Amino acid sequence: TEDFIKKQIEEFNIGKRHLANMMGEDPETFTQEDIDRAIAYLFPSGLFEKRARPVMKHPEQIFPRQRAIQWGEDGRPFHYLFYTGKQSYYSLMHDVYGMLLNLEKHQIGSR
Amino acid sequence: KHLKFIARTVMVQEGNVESAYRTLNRILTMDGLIEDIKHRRYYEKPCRRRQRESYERCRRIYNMEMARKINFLMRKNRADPWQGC
Repeated sequence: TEDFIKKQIEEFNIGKRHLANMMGEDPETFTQEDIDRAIAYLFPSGLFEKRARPVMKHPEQIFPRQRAIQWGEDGRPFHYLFYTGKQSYYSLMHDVYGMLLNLEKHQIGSR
Repeated sequence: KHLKFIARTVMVQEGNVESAYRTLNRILTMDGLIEDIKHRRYYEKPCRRRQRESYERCRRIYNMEMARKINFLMRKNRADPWQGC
């Protein structure tokens, strides 16, 4: 939710400034690499699985992309393909099919 | 009591006895003589013969109808026209 994520982001900024101060570095130029190095030094963890070790990443990275609400206060969904249950995928397929239709009407190192 | 060398007689063309024998076997199979001999080797009791004939007729009906359906739907084997939908 927006309130939770905003609180997490502000807390992360404040903690970033505290970490810069603790390591005696400029709060403004302190980067994600500096944060990671400082956290690694302060909390040494030999656990092989890197995901298990201490981490102070941005809340955007830490938390998953929890999807927003799809219908407003009136209960009316926003995407006309909402009831398909896969609105994003089916809208993408619809766009691709429309592009193919337009092409038909008018007429290497990448995986 | 019939004239010989007229019934079930095939003239081999240019010495291809393989082809001549295959054609003769096809003729006998179409006329059903091979199946007749194979069944007549041992007596087929009338009840068993009736059951086999009924089973063969049902199998023929089902297979002919299935072939009709397959041929009728063959045209629909074409590539999907509405790909993407």
